[PDB]
Amino acid sequence: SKLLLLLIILSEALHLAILLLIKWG
Amino acid sequence: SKLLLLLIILSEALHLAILLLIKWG
Amino acid sequence: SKLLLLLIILSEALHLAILLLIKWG
Amino acid sequence: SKLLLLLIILSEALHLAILLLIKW
Amino acid sequence: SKLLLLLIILSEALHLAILLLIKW
Amino acid sequence: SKLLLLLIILSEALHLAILLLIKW
Amino acid sequence: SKLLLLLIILSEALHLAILLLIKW
Amino acid sequence: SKLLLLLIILSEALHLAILLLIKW
Ligand SMILES: [Zn+2]
Repeated sequence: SKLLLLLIILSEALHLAILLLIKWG
Repeated sequence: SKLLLLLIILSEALHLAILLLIKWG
Repeated sequence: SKLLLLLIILSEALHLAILLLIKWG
Repeated sequence: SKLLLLLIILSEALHLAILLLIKW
Repeated sequence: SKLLLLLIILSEALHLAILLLIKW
Repeated sequence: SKLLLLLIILSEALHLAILLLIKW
Repeated sequence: SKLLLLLIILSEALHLAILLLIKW
Repeated sequence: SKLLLLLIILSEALHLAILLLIKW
């Protein structure tokens, strides 16, 4: 119920960790 | 100012990581 | 066991993604 | 159970520290 | 005013450091 | 290259934090 | 054991964040 | 500026404080 807010934040981060990684790669 | 946006997430993540670490256990 | 098993997976993904983002970025 | 109150404070201070570090 | 907020939090840590250091 | 010393430490912070979320 | 590791990890994060904030 | 001036102290203070807590 609240934990998924942790995973949302990790997903949302991984997406943009990679999204950046296309501007580099 | 790209990965600052990325970093902020990691902070916000760690915020909940710890906040959930004090309540549960 | 539900989102907990999903959380470990997610996190490890992110560790790799960051470790990568170090190497290339 | 008291240490964590330190740690959570540091994290809280870390995001504020970068939240305005972006601005520059 | 956005900065002030940082120091205040930053201070709260110190006390929790020393108050934890004095205790044990 | 300056702001990459955060991410390493932040990535290592979070990982441990989450690793320890498991342990508890 | 690890609850120390974070603090150490987390200090040298906040340290650098703040250091960089001052320098820039 | 002076708030900035002040800020340098606190943080580095906190670093040493922590450094101690780590130490002992
Ligand atoms: Zn997305």
